[PDB]
This record gives sequence, structure tokens and C-alpha cells, in this order.
Amino acid sequence: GEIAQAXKEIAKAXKEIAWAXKEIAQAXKG
Amino acid sequence: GEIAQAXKEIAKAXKEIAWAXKEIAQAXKG
Amino acid sequence: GEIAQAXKEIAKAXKEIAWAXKEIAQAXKG
Amino acid sequence: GEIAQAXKEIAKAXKEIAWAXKEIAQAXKG
Amino acid sequence: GEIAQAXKEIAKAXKEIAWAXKEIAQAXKG
Amino acid sequence: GEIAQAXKEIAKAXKEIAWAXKEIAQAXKG
Amino acid sequence: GEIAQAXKEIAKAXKEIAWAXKEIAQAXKG
Repeated sequence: GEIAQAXKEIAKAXKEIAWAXKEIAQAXKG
Repeated sequence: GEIAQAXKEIAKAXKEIAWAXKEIAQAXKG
Repeated sequence: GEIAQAXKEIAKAXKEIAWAXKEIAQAXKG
Repeated sequence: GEIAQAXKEIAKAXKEIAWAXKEIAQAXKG
Repeated sequence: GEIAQAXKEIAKAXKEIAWAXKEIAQAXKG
Repeated sequence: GEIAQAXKEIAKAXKEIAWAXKEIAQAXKG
Repeated sequence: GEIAQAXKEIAKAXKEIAWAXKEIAQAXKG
């Protein structure tokens, strides 16, 4: 369904946020 | 539908957050 | 509709978050 | 409606997050 | 209603995130 | 209800985010 | 249900965000 799929798109965008925060962690490590 | 499209706007806004966190990572790296 | 408009308000608020993160990045640059 | 008003409460809480991240930016600049 | 009440719980949890970011701001000031 | 319970799981996960941001604040404090 | 399951996917992605913030804290601790 379109609403469920749009909620999956939200979930995928929150995973992108997580990956961006991992880039911040890598920056402070290096 | 209107609700599904509004949820997709939420997803797009979260991608903007993800990009801004990549900007923070780049700023820490110099 | 009122639910779709409220979800658009959420999307606008998450763009405010993104912009605040960009301000953090510009603070770390300088 | 109750669901729309609750979604508005979520939007207002996301604006509070934005304002807090602005505080972080000011703290890094000070 | 239960859906509206659960959306209010999400808003309460977002305010906790805002508080935690004020803690990070305070930690950088010191 | 299953939708309300899933929204409560989102709220709990946002609390987890808040706790993790306090860990960042503690790290800056040390 | 599909919508409940998509909301659970959002909750899972927010826990990934929390983990990445723990990684940021760990990188600031050395």
C-alpha cells in the first residue's frame, strides 16, 4: 500500500541519518 | 494520495538532515 | 486534509533540524 | 482532530530539537 | 484515542532528544 | 492496537536516541 | 499489518541512529 511504502521511505531516510552519524564518528576518530 | 505524499515529504526532510550531518563530518575533517 | 497538513508541518520542522545541523557544521569550519 | 493535533505536537517537539541544535552551534562558536 | 496518545508519546520522546542536545551544548560551553 | 503499539515502539526508539545523545554530552564533559 | 510493520521499520532505523550516536560518543572518548 502507498501509505505503508511511504512509511518505509521514512525508515530508509532514518537509516541514511544513521550512516551520516557514522561518518561524524569516523571524522572524530581520525 | 495526500497522506502518502505528505509522508514522502517527511522522508525527503530526513534526507536533508542526513546531508547536514555529512556536512558536520566534513567540517570536523577539515 | 488536516492529517496530511499536520504531516507537512512535521516535514517543515525536520527541515529546521537540518538547517540547525548546517549551522553546527559552519561553527566547526570556523 | 485528535490525530492531526498529536502530529502537530510531534512537529512542535521537532522544532524544539532544532532550537537545541542551534544552542550547540552557539556553544561551539563561543 | 490510542493512536493519538501514541503520537503524543512520540512528541514527548522528541522533547527528551531536545533536552539531550541542550546537554551536549552545555558540555561544550564548559 | 497494532498501529498504536508500533507508534509506541517509535517513541521508545526516540528515547534511545536521547540517551545516546546524553552519552555524547558525557564524552565531551570528560 | 503492513502499516504497523512499516512503523516498526521506522523504530528499527531510529535504533540504528541511537547506535551511531553511541559511536560518536566513543570516538570523542578516544
